[PDB]
Amino acid sequence: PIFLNVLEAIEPGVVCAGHDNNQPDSFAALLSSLNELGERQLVHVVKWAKALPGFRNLHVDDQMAVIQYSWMGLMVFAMGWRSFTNVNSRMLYFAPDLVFNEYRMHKSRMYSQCVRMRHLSQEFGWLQITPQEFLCMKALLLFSIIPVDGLKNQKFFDELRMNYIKELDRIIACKRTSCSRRFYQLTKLLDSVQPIARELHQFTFDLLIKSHMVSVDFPEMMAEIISVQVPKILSGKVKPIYFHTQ
Ligand SMILES: CC[C@]1(O)CC[C@H]2[C@@H]3CCC4=CC(=O)CCC4=C3C=C[C@@]21CC
Repeated sequence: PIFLNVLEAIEPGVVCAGHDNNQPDSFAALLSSLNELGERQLVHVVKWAKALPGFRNLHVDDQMAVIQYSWMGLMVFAMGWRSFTNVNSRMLYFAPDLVFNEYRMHKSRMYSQCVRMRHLSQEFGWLQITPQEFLCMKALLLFSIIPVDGLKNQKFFDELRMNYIKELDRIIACKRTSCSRRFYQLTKLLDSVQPIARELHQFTFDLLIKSHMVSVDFPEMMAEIISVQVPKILSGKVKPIYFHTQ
């Protein structure tokens, strides 16, 4: 299984937020630790993406673009998996040093968004998602959001996305109507990530705009992305690719 061998080999290790778990929880400190973790994760998502099979087939500009547009969804999806494996989805395992209990969901003022993320985490349990299905789904998620008017070289992208869908189907058939109900389940789960990412895009965008006054810090790399790429998505210029009607 050359494909799966590669996916495990390139999977990022643990990433820490650097949070002070000794301080009392507060809005500014929690959101500032999440933003720092987001910057750290982004660095890892780029190295991970660039090591994926066939990634260099994409035009150089298209490579960074798909990474910037899918960053949020990719973070949420992997965070949902970590929460599942580490705490059976009972809390949101953003990092070993930044685990959100219900009190933190509330103090971060991201309660409703955390509910949606924890629900996603529970679905890894309900559907009995295997670590290999998770790896394949997460790679495909990178190729699931594009400009309405297309990429610099859309044909290379369409071929790469087609191959990752086929690999997902393959890992399925290896042990299998059954396959079909399974492919249906996994594609529905992939789609469900998009609305969650859209809520988080709205939330981080609104926070960036008022960040001067709510004392929340945004590292340079993302503030760039949040003010330049995220608005393209929120204004409908860049849209997710759904398997099913929405
Ligand atoms: C105020 C936190 C916030 O801006 C809002 C939503 C946050 C997302 C939520 C999803 C996520 C999952 C992770 O495993 C790492 C960090 C991570 C974020 C960091 C900062 C963000 C996005 C850049």
